[PDB]
Amino acid sequence: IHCFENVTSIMFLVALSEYDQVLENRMEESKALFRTIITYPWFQNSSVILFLNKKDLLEEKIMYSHLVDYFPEYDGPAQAAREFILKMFVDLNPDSDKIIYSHFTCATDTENIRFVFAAVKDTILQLNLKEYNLV
Repeated sequence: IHCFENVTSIMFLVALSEYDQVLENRMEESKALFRTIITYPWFQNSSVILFLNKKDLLEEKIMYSHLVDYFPEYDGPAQAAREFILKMFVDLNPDSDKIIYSHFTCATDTENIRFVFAAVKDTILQLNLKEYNLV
């Protein structure tokens, strides 16, 4: 009964650090069931926007379980894991009729009394420290 002609926006959450629990490569199964949605006949629209949360589960799930444990494609020199998840999810639609907007909802994204600005301030502190060298 969920009938509506124009859509132009639907929002499903694609989890970012849930790529290890299958008995076969459940993240590849999710990315393969990504194909029957955004290239469907009456789901054909302007664009679709996908939210990838749990970004702070990256450093706590990339060390003991590296990204190549189930995906034999990642060959980068870590944010490269989530960038590779984004690339493997955006290289699915074989048409530029649907531009894909990708948003990485972090966990520090519900309170902004300079809080994300404080993380930026610590990052400028580290990136200003690393400019120095043993002269």
